[PDB]
Amino acid sequence: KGYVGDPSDEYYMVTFLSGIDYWKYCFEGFEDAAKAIGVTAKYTGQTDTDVSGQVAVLEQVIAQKPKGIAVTAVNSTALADTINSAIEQGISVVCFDSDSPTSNRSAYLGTGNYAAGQKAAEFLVPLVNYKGKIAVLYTVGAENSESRVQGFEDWCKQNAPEVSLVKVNDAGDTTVAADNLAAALQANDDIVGVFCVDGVAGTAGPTAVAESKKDLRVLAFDVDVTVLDKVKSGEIDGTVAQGMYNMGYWSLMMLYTEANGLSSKALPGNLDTGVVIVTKDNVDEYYP
Repeated sequence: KGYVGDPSDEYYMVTFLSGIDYWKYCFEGFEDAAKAIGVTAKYTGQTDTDVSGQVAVLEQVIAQKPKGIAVTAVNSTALADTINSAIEQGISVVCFDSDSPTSNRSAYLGTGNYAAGQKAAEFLVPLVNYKGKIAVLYTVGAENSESRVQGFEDWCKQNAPEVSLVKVNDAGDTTVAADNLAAALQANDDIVGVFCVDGVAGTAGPTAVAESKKDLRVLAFDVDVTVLDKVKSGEIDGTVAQGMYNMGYWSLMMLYTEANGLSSKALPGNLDTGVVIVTKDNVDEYYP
């Protein structure tokens, strides 16, 4: 038995908010991984963010007895126990997008958030010519947001010494975010750029900049249709797209390799699927 697989070996991509466009980019790689090893790729998940619901839908995925599940967990600790029972009954499970690291999953395939911040700084800082202040709008307390800010700030400290940052909390709310960004622009007249780290920031960010009536360089995150339209119209300069296709593509490679055993050692633990800066040159490639 090599990589020529059987369409009878079922492999699930278990998600939350199954209907949103984000998972379409991921499953397109998951169902492209299965386009050559030729195994069965199914796409299921809970339609909402409910933790109780996600535990229930993966128990039914486990009930269908698959050789391997690529699952993104709603929480870092909620799917802890339900995924261990799966492994105890001969199921190979990796995690993509959102990881359950305290679990016994074999590998994680997702964005290196610290590295993602460095790449975002590699693009935004030259736009402001390596000088001035850059406002960073992020959710204080969110692990990935803090890692993106740290990578951003660290890149600036090593490569753009004349650049300083002002940290602005969005508090996971668009109304509070736009207010905090408005006050930041009022107190700091040397602000030349705005990095929107999360979704909430990608919404209240441009609004507080437009009301400011200041011409600043804005970089958002992810590929929401609202953000993509701002990139095409020229309201913002770009957005950071996660390697969603890579998350689905390489998840089945590790899952199948573990399912049968075509590698003598355990799989690599972490794959950084990277980020791509979406500008006017490539924004058409990311529209749903």
